[PDB]
Amino acid sequence: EMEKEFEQIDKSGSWAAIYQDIRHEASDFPCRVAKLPKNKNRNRYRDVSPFDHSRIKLHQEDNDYINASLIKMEEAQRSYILTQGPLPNTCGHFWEMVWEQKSRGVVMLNRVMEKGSLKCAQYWPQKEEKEMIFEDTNLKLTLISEDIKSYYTVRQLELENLTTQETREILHFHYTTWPDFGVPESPASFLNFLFKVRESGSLSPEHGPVVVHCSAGIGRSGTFCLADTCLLLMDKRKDPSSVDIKKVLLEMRKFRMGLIQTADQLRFSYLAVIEGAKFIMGDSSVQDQWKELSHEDL
Ligand SMILES: O=C(O)C(=O)Nc1ccc(C[C@@H](c2nc3ccccc3o2)S(=O)(=O)Nc2ccc(F)cc2)cc1
Repeated sequence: EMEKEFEQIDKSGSWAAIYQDIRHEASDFPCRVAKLPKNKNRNRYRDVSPFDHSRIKLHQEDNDYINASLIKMEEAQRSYILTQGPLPNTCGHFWEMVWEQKSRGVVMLNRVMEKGSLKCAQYWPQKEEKEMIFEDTNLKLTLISEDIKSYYTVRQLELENLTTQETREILHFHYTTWPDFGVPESPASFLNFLFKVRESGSLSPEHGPVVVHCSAGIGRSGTFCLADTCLLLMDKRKDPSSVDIKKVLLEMRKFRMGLIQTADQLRFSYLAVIEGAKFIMGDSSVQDQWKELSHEDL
């Protein structure tokens, strides 16, 4: 039990310090490409960059940069692409990357407007009849349906490569109630949503890595990937005792900087893992209780 560890860290009020040690221990690799001057206007934040070694390269000879990273969790045998919320000029790049990388699911953890600021471009069509064409990457996107729920929406989209005319279905999971630099309202609303993503098949190895983003692709994206991988590792071994959360977070930060932005987000990660563990160890009925506690209807 990371449970014991959780009570001791709480009991002695020391998340700030435990989170600070992750920060000082975390990895540091270069981001030369992200920092090229031709890429300035492809980055949302000056100080949030993909390492060169783990960046996703677009397949066009023009300029292959995008602010995204392949988090390849070897032992857990899942991968995720974490990326900033796209920008008015980089939405073509975004869906280029989804196409080239054979992603089936995009997980969006932020709202387009937060705290009065435009934190993400409006990169998917809000109405079936108003589809989008990205001239630059020669792709078309169209909203097929949506299922709107109290704190999250699930869209089904169709992505077409206009060159070849092949079409794919992309599922879009939008958590709408998670403040920037914040935590979800409970472990339950969080897990209910993670489980809906899992249940979609989007995270299968038959598919490319799921794309996860928030505004910068590190705080909230961090939090969600970390819990998913920890659950998964615990699931693989059917052994809570042997998942070390901080060390998994450190493994993740080898592929992208800054994953998990606050001590509270770290603490929440733990709660979410501890809570999810129940389902993974065979109490199936905990899933239904999360649907209830989360209040996904009205
Ligand atoms: O959508 C999200 O959930 C999200 O993750 N958002 C988000 C993340 C990071 C930042 C920027 C900050 C930052 N950028 C870093 C890059 C790597 C790791 C952490 C980072 O935090 S900062 O650099 O501007 N602040 C700072 C830098 C240095 C200091 F000494 C104090 C303070 C802004 C929004």
